[PDB]
Amino acid sequence: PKMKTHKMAKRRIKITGTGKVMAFKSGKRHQNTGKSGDEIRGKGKGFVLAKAEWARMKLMLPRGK
Amino acid sequence: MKRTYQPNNRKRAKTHGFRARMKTKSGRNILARRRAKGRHQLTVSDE
Amino acid sequence: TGKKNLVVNSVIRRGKARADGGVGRKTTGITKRVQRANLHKKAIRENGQVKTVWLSANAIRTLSKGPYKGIE
Amino acid sequence: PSAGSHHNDKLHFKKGDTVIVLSGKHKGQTGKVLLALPRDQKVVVEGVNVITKNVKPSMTNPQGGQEQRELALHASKVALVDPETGKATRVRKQIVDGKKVRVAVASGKT
RNA sequence: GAAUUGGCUGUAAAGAUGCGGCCUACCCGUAGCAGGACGAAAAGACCCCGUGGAGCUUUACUAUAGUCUGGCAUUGGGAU
RNA sequence: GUAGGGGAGCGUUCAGUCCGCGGAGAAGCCAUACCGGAAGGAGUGGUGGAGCCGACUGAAGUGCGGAUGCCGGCAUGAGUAACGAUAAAAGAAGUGAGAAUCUUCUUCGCCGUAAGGACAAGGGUUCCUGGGGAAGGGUCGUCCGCCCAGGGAAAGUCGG
RNA sequence: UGUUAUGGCGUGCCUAUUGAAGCAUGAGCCGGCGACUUAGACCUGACGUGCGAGCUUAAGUUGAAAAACGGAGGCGGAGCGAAAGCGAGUCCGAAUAGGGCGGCAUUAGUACGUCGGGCUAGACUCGAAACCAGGUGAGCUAAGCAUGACCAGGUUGAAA
RNA sequence: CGAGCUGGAGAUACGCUUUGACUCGGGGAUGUCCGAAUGGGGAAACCCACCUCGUAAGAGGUAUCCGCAAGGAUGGGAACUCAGGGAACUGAAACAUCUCAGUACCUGAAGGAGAAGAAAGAGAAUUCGAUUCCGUUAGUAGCGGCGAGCGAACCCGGAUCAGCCCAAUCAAGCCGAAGUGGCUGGAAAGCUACACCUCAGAAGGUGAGAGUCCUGUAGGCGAACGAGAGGUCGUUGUUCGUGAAACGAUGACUGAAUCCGCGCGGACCACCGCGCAAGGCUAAAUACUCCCAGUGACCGAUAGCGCAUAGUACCGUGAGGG
Ligand SMILES: [Mg+2]
Ligand SMILES: [Mg+2]
Ligand SMILES: [Mg+2]
Ligand SMILES: [Mg+2]
Ligand SMILES: [Mg+2]
Ligand SMILES: [Mg+2]
Ligand SMILES: [Mg+2]
Ligand SMILES: [Mg+2]
Ligand SMILES: [Mg+2]
Ligand SMILES: [Mg+2]
Ligand SMILES: [Mg+2]
Ligand SMILES: [Mg+2]
Ligand SMILES: [Mg+2]
Ligand SMILES: [Mg+2]
Ligand SMILES: [Mg+2]
Ligand SMILES: [Mg+2]
Ligand SMILES: [Mg+2]
Ligand SMILES: [Mg+2]
Ligand SMILES: [Mg+2]
Ligand SMILES: [Mg+2]
Ligand SMILES: [Mg+2]
Ligand SMILES: [Mg+2]
Ligand SMILES: [Mg+2]
Ligand SMILES: [Mg+2]
Ligand SMILES: [Mg+2]
Ligand SMILES: [Mg+2]
Ligand SMILES: [Mg+2]
Ligand SMILES: [Mg+2]
Ligand SMILES: [Mg+2]
Ligand SMILES: [Mg+2]
Ligand SMILES: [Mg+2]
Ligand SMILES: [Mg+2]
Ligand SMILES: [Mg+2]
Ligand SMILES: [Mg+2]
Ligand SMILES: [Mg+2]
Ligand SMILES: [Mg+2]
Ligand SMILES: [Mg+2]
Ligand SMILES: [Mg+2]
Ligand SMILES: [Mg+2]
Ligand SMILES: [Mg+2]
Ligand SMILES: [Mg+2]
Ligand SMILES: [Mg+2]
Ligand SMILES: [Mg+2]
Ligand SMILES: [Mg+2]
Ligand SMILES: [Mg+2]
Ligand SMILES: [Mg+2]
Ligand SMILES: [Mg+2]
Repeated sequence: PKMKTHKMAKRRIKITGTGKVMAFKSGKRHQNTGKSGDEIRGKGKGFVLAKAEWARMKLMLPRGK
Repeated sequence: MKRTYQPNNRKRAKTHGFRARMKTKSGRNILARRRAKGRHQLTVSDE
Repeated sequence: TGKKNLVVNSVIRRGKARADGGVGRKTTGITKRVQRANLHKKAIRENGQVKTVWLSANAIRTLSKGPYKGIE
Repeated sequence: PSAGSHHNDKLHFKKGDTVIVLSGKHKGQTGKVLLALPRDQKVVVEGVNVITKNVKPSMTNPQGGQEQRELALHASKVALVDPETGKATRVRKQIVDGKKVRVAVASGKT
């Protein structure tokens, strides 16, 4: 059986050139009028997971994409 | 005391009999299934 | 059973709460999904000599126009 | 798993033929084929010979009584002989007449 | 479990023939008793636990046989 | 030094190859004070009666004390409980390898709307004769509803 | 070596546990059966081997007491972005300041094998109570229908 | 074929066979009764009839459905095939859509295969050209309480190739090379001394291990008989869960054009491309394995099938277990 790709992880995770794993910062959908404008700015973004969380994601998409 | 099995020739024949078994698809299915198992006793009328 | 063509067969049938919303509500949830069956009707006409038989509705129209091999 | 199976139920010699005993205790003694059973591959030769016992039975006769009779042998300790050589000899199938098949050696024939 | 299987007092997972001290006791059995061997039997049935089960209940959720109901078909004509 | 990680090995079948044994006797089994750091390994002797050791390499249904584990054999309890209605037995005689139990005689005792007699349902040769005695009989049997053989069942009117 | 007398010393094994000789679990005994495996042309490491900026075939074809062909495909070769697209750059942005990346002060992969582990499958072995499908049962028992059978003897003494 | 035979059974007797037995191969004749059962009945294997011929003995006929007739059908078959019907446990660490899964099971029809098939197609090159099957694309594109999880196709490489008609050599068998002497031993194949055949050293049997003792192997021969439309509602199919939902598919209602016409290309329109529905058959590659043959780093008596044979004994009213 070919190991399947974890379709949830498709739109939320990114493989990197070196071989680290990325995602988008969170809290941006109704936690808005908070705000602060620098939070709202800092959140829409993107960023690298701390580390412990790497193996799993890697196993989520074997193809990298 | 009176026990479950109370022998009756006509009962047994009319109930587990070859004609009986042949009267229905499920009984036909027994017949075939048994034949297949290679039973000496296909059916009660074989006794 | 139908005149021309067998008929009867079916078809499950479903139904859905939170029915609609702004063309998109949140979405349509479906609480049902079971299993039903569909049918037709009956009347008496002929062929080769004297029969009676069942007739579809589409059959009664199709035959009221003209005989698609059997008669009235 | 019968004895003849290995030898295709076939006898390499006929009844009445003379035979030399190839193997065993009776090496080389010679005799007439008194009985030959193909399927079992067993053959009687007036040379083997044992002492059998008739036990109780009042037939033959109330008392016991012992007896001297030959005990059959396995085909593979038997051979056709060759009048010239006089010894253990193989066999070739050649022809005669008038539709008869016959048996030769390295110098026919028996 | 295997046994070459005493009593007191103590100690030990807190109820000891088997651990400590002290005491008692020659070896084997027969008929008898039921204090102990937490004696036997049933992986406690009370109780808790398991995002176990099943029967049952309802104005718990969901569907549904059945059933009431509008429209379409069988299904046509006329008169006001 | 527990869970756990790591390292080097022992033994088992099968397989390839090499060595090579074996009726002046293989594997297996049995005894043993010898050998190796351990799994383990040899020496000799007894058994057995036809196959097999060592070495390197390969592949596993590959190593047991547990699972109230599974199949099987044999222990303990023990010469213990029990021998299935408290209606009951005694003597003679016979038989027989052997008798409290079988056969005969004489009595005794127990049922007698039954523990007697006749059908049905069911059973299937259990009936009769002659023989038998391993097991079955809760003892014993010379006997039997057991084992062997041979016979036996007859319908126009009973039942279908 | 066997066997013994006497002295010293000594709380069965396993499991489960904070803690077992425990009066906590399992177990009569011995013999056998008895539990971490297989698969994919999956994923990811360690070891080894062959090629090496390259490496490799699958189905199949032919041959077959062997193997050879077969380049379709797959892996490296460039990243960055939501994507278009841009490209040793790219993305956010109007440019800056930044993230990812290339260079870097260097870095080799690929196919196979053995192994460690992951995934999916019964996935270490044994064990439920249950759930569903199709069938077998009213010779027991609960009742119905048709058709027959049976109730010593004694007492009491209603209407008319 | 050519001397034995008279089944496993090995047991006494009777006997058969070179006028060719026994066994092997190939056709016929006979073939009680039951079972689709089919004269009628019936508790399978038993009871009762009727008709034609016949001297009687006996023989033949007497079911239902399609057809004028001839002739066809019914029943059975482990798996494999298609079709009508269609679970739940379980996974989602609870559950309802979802998943298990169109799996299990039930029914049907049929064959040695079956299905499918001759583009109102796939598709994006104005490319390909019946279907099925393998590899691959590819866990990609997509699906999804966007959770668990489900999951194509095109291209490319293979296996096998096919498209036509209608409505106005194997199955019995035969021939078949070559060794002797001494020794150990109960027994020779082993030892030993010389010796031979090999298109034949595959294998089994022979008192222990045999190329050269037997059956065989390589090789050759071999038979009379034998064999080769659209729509709307309700739904669903493929990755297709109402999603923007195309397309096919029918249950209900309704219902157009026929060549300047018709159907598709993922709402929908134009344009540009591919296509000729409503009429049928089709071998080959593929599946399976009751049966047969060969093989095995498969098992050798708790193993291997449940059986060194038995679906028996035994258990159960029975299904069934064993
Ligand atoms: Mg003592
Ligand atoms: Mg205290
Ligand atoms: Mg003490
Ligand atoms: Mg002590
Ligand atoms: Mg007492
Ligand atoms: Mg408990
Ligand atoms: Mg309704
Ligand atoms: Mg240490
Ligand atoms: Mg070896
Ligand atoms: Mg061996
Ligand atoms: Mg044990
Ligand atoms: Mg117990
Ligand atoms: Mg036991
Ligand atoms: Mg006593
Ligand atoms: Mg006692
Ligand atoms: Mg006593
Ligand atoms: Mg007593
Ligand atoms: Mg008594
Ligand atoms: Mg008494
Ligand atoms: Mg006397
Ligand atoms: Mg008595
Ligand atoms: Mg007398
Ligand atoms: Mg009586
Ligand atoms: Mg009778
Ligand atoms: Mg006795
Ligand atoms: Mg006597
Ligand atoms: Mg008698
Ligand atoms: Mg009379
Ligand atoms: Mg505790
Ligand atoms: Mg602990
Ligand atoms: Mg204790
Ligand atoms: Mg204990
Ligand atoms: Mg406990
Ligand atoms: Mg116990
Ligand atoms: Mg490497
Ligand atoms: Mg690897
Ligand atoms: Mg595992
Ligand atoms: Mg012959
Ligand atoms: Mg009939
Ligand atoms: Mg369906
Ligand atoms: Mg459930
Ligand atoms: Mg769940
Ligand atoms: Mg059929
Ligand atoms: Mg629709
Ligand atoms: Mg659907
Ligand atoms: Mg459509
Ligand atoms: Mg054995």
